[PDB]
Amino acid sequence: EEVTEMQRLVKGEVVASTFDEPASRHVQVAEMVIEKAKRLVEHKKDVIILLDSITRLARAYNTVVPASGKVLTGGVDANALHRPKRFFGAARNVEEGGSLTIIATALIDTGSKMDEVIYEEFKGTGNMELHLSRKIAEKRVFPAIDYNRSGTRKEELLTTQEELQKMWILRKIIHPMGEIDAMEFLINKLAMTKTNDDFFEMMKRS
Amino acid sequence: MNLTELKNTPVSELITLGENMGLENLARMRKQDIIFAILKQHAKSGEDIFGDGVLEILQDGFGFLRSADSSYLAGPDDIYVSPSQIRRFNLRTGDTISGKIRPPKEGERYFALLKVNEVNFDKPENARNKILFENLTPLHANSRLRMERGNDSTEDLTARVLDLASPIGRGQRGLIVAPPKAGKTMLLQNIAQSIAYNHPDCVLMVLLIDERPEEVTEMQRLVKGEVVASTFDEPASRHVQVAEMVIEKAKRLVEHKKDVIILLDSITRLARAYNTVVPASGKVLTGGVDANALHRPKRFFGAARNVEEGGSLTIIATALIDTGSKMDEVIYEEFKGTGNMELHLSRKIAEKRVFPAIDYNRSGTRKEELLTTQEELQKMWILRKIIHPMGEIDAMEFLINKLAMTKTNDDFFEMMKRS
Amino acid sequence: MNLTELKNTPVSELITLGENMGLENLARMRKQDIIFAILKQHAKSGEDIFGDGVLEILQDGFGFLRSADSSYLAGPDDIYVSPSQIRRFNLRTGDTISGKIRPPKEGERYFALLKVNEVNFDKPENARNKILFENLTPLHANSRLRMERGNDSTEDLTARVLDLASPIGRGQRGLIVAPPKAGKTMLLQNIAQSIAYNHPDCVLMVLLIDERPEEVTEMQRLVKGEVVASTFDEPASRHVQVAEMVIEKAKRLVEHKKDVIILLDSITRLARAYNTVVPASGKVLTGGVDANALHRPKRFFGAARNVEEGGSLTIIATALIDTGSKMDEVIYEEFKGTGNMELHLSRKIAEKRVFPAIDYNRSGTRKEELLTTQEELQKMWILRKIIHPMGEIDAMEFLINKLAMTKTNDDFFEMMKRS
Ligand SMILES: Nc1ncnc2c1ncn2[C@@H]1O[C@H](COP(=O)(O)OP(=O)(O)O)[C@@H](O)[C@H]1O
Ligand SMILES: Nc1ncnc2c1ncn2[C@@H]1O[C@H](COP(=O)(O)OP(=O)(O)O)[C@@H](O)[C@H]1O
Ligand SMILES: [Mg+2]
Ligand SMILES: [Mg+2]
Repeated sequence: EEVTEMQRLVKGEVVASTFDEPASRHVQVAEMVIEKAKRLVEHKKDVIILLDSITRLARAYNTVVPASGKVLTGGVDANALHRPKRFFGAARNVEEGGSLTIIATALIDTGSKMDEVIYEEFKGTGNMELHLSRKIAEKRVFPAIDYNRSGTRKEELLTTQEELQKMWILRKIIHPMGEIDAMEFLINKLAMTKTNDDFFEMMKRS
Repeated sequence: MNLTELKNTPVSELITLGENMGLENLARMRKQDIIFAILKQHAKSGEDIFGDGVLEILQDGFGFLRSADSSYLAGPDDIYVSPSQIRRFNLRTGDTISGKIRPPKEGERYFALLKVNEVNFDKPENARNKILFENLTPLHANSRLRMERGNDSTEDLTARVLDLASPIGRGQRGLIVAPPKAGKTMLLQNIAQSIAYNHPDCVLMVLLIDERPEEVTEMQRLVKGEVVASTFDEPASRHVQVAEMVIEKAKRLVEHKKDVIILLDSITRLARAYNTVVPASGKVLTGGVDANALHRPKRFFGAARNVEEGGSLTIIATALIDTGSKMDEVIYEEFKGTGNMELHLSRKIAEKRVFPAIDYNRSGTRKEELLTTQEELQKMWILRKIIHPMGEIDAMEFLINKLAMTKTNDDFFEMMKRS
Repeated sequence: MNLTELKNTPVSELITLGENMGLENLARMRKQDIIFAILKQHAKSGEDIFGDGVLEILQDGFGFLRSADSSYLAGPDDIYVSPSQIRRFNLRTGDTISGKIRPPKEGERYFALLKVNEVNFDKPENARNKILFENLTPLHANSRLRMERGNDSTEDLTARVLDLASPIGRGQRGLIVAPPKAGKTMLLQNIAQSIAYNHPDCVLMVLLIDERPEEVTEMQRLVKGEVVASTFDEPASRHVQVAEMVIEKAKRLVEHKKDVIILLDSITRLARAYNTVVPASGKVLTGGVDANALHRPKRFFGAARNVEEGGSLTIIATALIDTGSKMDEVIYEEFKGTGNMELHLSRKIAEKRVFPAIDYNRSGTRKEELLTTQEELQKMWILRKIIHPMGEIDAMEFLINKLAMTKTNDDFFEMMKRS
C-alpha cells in the first residue's frame, strides 16, 4: 500500500520491491535503477534518485553475497557493504554535462545492531546530511529536523553571495538554542512570512 | 457575551448564570475557571463574544491579553494573540486591545482574538501613528493639582497640610519617606480621594507590592480608580511582572495625550523583588544588592515625565526607613536625589498621636514657582520662615490648631499676615 | 459499630471488647491494628458500620478518609473512597465525610465508603453549592475576641496583659516572636483556655510541629478542642502532610459560615520541613533556603482572612529568634510585615522571673479601631503614652503590680485616669 501511494503522489518513475519478494529481487532492482541512471547521465541529462533505504539495501546485499569464511561485528562482511558503497558513491556532477543526484535515508535507533554498523560506515560519505530527531516528532512539531546537526559542504557554489551570508546569521542564533526549541522558534517565524526572503529580512531587524 | 462585564459580576451571580445555561458543578471551583467554562458553553451557541484587556508580549514572540481585574494574573480566560497580528498592528506591552474573540479550537486552551476594533480607546489605524514615549521631551511640572478638598470639610487635615508642606503637580517624580507605623497607608488613601474628586479626568492607578490581602481589598473599595496589587504569598517574579505591566500601560496612555497618576508602594519592596529575580553577576556589593539589580527600579521610577507635546506621568512612591534592614537602607540612599518632591515622615510625631506625622522642615519641593502662583508662593515662604526655628515636632501641633479653626488654606494664610 | 466512638475508647477497654467478640492476641499490637481487627470481625455479623473522618485526595486520583484522632496518620483503618464517588459529590482535601462503610473484599486492605449522608456537618447536596474559599473577599478584623477571663480570676495576668498589649479579633493573621525559654508554650495554652471559654462556638484547632511526645499529650489534656501534632521523629514529609490537612479542613469549615481559629507552632519549624521536602531548583540562596521553598509557608500563613459573606479564619503563629541558627533568622525576616498583629517576647524579661515576658513597646496591632470601642481605644492610647518612655523591662513590673491589685481591666483603666 505504501508503494501504490508513492506512485500516485510522485509525478515520475517509481519502482519498488515489496518485503515478501526475496532478497535477490531487491539486489536485482537496485542495480537496475543505478545502471539506468548512468546511461541517462551519459546523454547530458540530469537524474535524481530518491533512495529508501541504505540500511534496507545493505540488508539484502549482505544476505545475497556468499560468506567469505570471516564474520565481522554484527554479522556484516567487509565485502558485503562494498556493493552499497558503489551504489551510493555513483552520485557525481559531470563536468562535460549532466549530473546524478542521489538522496538516501538511514535508519537509526531501530533496536538492531546491523542497522548501526551500517550507519557508521556511511557517516562521512555524504556531501550533504539531514538528521531527524524522534523527540521533536513526539512534540507534534513537523518537520522533525535537527537544524544544528544538519549541514552541507561547499554551500558557496549552490547559494549566492547574499543568500549565503543570511544563512550564516540564522545559524548563529540557532546554535545556542537546543535541538527542540529551535524548531518551534523557526516554525512560527516561517508561518507568518510568505517566502524565505521575507523571513530573511525580518531577522535582519534584530 | 462581553468579557469585561462578566468578570465585574459578583461570584454568587456568576454561579447562577451558569446553572441555567446548562453547566454544572461551577460552585466549588475558582472564579477564573467559571468564566472560561461559561464562555466555552456560550460559544457553542455561535453568538459573538467580546473581550478586552491589557496586552503583553512574552519572550517567545506570542502574547496574551491580561485583565486588570485579576491584577494581571495568568489564567485560562486570558486571550491569546498570534504573532502575525502583531505585525499587522504595532503593539507593545501595556496597550489596551479590545475586539471579538473566537472560540478556542481543539489543542489550544486559550481564546484567540478574531478582529480588533479598539486600541487604547482609539481607532487601531490612529494608534499606529502615535509617537513612542521615549522620544518625548520631558519638562518640569507646571499644572498645579489642588490636593485640598473643601466640600468634604473632614476633620482630617492631611490634605491641607500636604499642599502647604509640598505642592504636587502633574508629572512629578516625588517619593515619600515613611517609617513603619507612621500612617503611610492612610496617607496614600487621602491623596487618592482628592485626585478622584478634584481631577476626575486624570487617570489614577494604584500599585501595591507585598501587601496583605485584606489591605488590597480595602484599597479597592476606598480608591475610585484602577487598583492592582500583588500579595506577599505570590513569588517575587509575580511582583516584577505586575510592576512592568503598570508602567508600560501608563506610557501608552501618555502617548494618547492623557495624564496618568501612579501611587507606588513601595520602592523598597519593589527593589526587594527585583534584586532576587535578576541573576547574580558574580559580584556582591554591600547589603547583598547588585549594581544592576537596582537598575530596573531606576527605570521604573524615572519614567515620571511631563510631556511637552501633551499629557504627563505622575509617580508617587513610598520609601521605608528604620525598618532594621541594611538591605532597605542602601536602597533608600541611592533613591535620595532622584525626586522632584520629597515628603519625610517622623515616627516620633506619630508617637504623640498627632496626624499627619509630616516633617515640615525636611519636606520640600523643586521648581515650586511653576506650580503655585506669585501670590501663593510668597505666603508659603513666610510660613516656612516661622516654622524653621521650631522643632520638627512642635511645628505640627502649631500648624494643626491654626488649620483646625480655619475653613480653607486661604483663611489660614491671611491669619498669618496679621502677625 | 461506629468508627469515631471506637477510637475514643481507652486502649485497655479496646482489648476487652475484642476478647469477648472472639478475637485473640490483640493485647500486644498497635491500637490502629486492633480497630481494624475488631471491625473486620464485626463485619462478619452483617451489621452496618458507620465511619467518618477528614477526606484527602492523593496524586494518583483516589483518596483516603483520614482520622483527626491519630493526627491524620496513615493506617489500616483508613477508609478508602473510589474516584467515581468524587465525581458524584465534589470533594477536595480537608472536608469531613461521614457515612456507612462496607467490609473490605479480598484483595483490598482498606474499608470502602458505601453511602455518604453527611458532608461538612451538612447535607451532601447543600455542600455542592458552597462557594470556594479563594473566591471570597477578605476584610479587616471587626469582631472583638475578649481574651480576659473574669470567672477564673487566676493569679496569671497573661490574659489581661494580652488584651492591653495587642487585642485579637476574628480573622487576624498575627504572629508571635518568642525567643527560646520565654514561656512560648504556656502563652498559647492560656490563649486556648480563653477561646474555649469566652467563645465556645468558635472552632479551635491547635497544630504543633516538631514537638516532644509528652508536650503533645499535655496540650490535648489542657486545650478543650481539636489538637493535632507531629513528633520530631516523624519524617519531614509527615510535617508537610499534616500542615496542609489543617488548613484545607479550616477552609472548608469557613465556607459553611463558621469561624475557625488556628494556633500555629511554629512557622520556623514549618518552614524547616517545607524547605527539605521541596526538590532543589539548582540555585541556593543565603542560609540554604530556596525562594520557592518559603512559598508554601506564605500560602499557609496568608490564608487567615475575614470573610465578608460570613465566617472568618484566625491564624496565630509563633516565630523563633536568637536560636543560634542563621537559616531560622532568614525565615523570620521574610515573615515580618506579613502579620496584622505582632507580639514580641523578650528573653531578658523572662530572666527576671517576671511573666508574661511581653515587650509592650514592640507589640502592636493594625486597625484596632474596628476591634475595640471608641471609649476603650482612647484608654489604650493613654496607657501607651506612659509606657513608651519606660524601658522594655521596667514596663512589665510597672504593669503587673497595677493589674495585680485590680479585678478587671476596666478597674485598671479608671485608675490610670486619676493620674
Ligand atoms: N490622618 C490620620 N489621622 C488620624 N489617624 C491616623 C492618620 N493616619 C494614620 N493614622 C493612624 O495610624 C494607624 C495606622 O497606621 P499605618 O497606616 O499602619 O502606618 P504605616 O502605614 O506606617 O504602617 C491608625 O490606627 C490610625 O489611627
Ligand atoms: N504565665 C506564666 N507565669 C509564670 N511562669 C511562666 C509563665 N509562662 C511561662 N512560665 C515559666 O516558663 C517555664 C517554661 O518555659 P517554656 O514554655 O519552656 O518557654 P519556651 O516555650 O520559650 O521554650 C516554666 O518553668 C514556667 O515557670
Ligand atoms: Mg503599610
Ligand atoms: Mg516550646
